[PDB]
Amino acid sequence: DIPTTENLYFQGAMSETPRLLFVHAHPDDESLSNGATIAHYTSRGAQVHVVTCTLGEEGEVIGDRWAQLTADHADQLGGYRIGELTAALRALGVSAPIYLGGAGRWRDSGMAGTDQRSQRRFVDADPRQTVGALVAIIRELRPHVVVTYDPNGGYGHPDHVHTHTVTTAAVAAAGVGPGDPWTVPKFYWTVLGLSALISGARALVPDDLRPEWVLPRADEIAFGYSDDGIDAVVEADEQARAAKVAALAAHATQVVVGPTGRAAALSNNLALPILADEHYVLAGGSAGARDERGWETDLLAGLGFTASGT
Ligand SMILES: CCCCCCCCO[C@@H]1O[C@H](CO)[C@@H](O)[C@H](O)[C@H]1O
Repeated sequence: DIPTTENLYFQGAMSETPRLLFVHAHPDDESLSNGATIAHYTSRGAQVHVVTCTLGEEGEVIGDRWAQLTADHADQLGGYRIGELTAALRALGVSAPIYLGGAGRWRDSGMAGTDQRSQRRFVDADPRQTVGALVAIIRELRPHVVVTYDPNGGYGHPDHVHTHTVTTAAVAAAGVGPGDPWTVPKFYWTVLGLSALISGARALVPDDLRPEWVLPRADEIAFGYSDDGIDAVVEADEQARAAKVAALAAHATQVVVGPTGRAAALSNNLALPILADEHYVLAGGSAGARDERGWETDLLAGLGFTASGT
């Protein structure tokens, strides 16, 4: 027996469910950057997909159990992180991971410095193949909204910068010419909202942090955006923030979530607040309604989606 269902959205006179696509470099980037936004939309019935460009084979590992999986040892961390990503996405309401070009196609490029005995690094990949692979995904899923890193790739990791480059080119090529062309309605860059981070970090209390963690300072955040530079914000509810916390917890080899779930830290022990609001810059398409801050409050703003019956 097929379970009874109801179409939740209409776009004009046709039932049409919003589709969003987030493109990230490594496993856990989706949770750290857009976890609350993804959970926000999936819980509202929107179809959300996450594309991860690499397995994150060059990552470090927290703890001793999986320490020998690192690249300088057994070099099997990428395969192990597939499970962490799968569990993280499930926590956010996303079905399964989507690896660009197939899982294992292009390797984590690393943060530069260490060995690099690899003939398949994402940053060194032929744009014809990477852009081609992403175009196929975009034409298949036909996303109303695509999200990726800004030109500086957030912190500046080589793979984040490259993800921006490939996604930008793919969005541009997707509608020119899983076969028919598709022009993406809205294209955003996920960015760090400086003012939100500041108040968020200051609001953290002793029990939210482990004794060895330290809150970041100015010279540790040179890629934040001012409220003037931000174009949109998704202010999710506590349910969505809780899903983000759960997603982060799933990336056990990369992140440590505080005892109260209000903060988390990476291997560098740099504690960051786990906030419900995530910020964006409109990179392509026309914006919907803006609030008093001059920000849209829904990535789907202006696309004409309405709840069925309204
Ligand atoms: C149990 C989950 C119920 C989800 C009901 C879907 C609510 C949809 O709500 C609609 O979403 C659109 C796009 O975000 C907005 O533009 C509309 O203003 C809003 O009413």
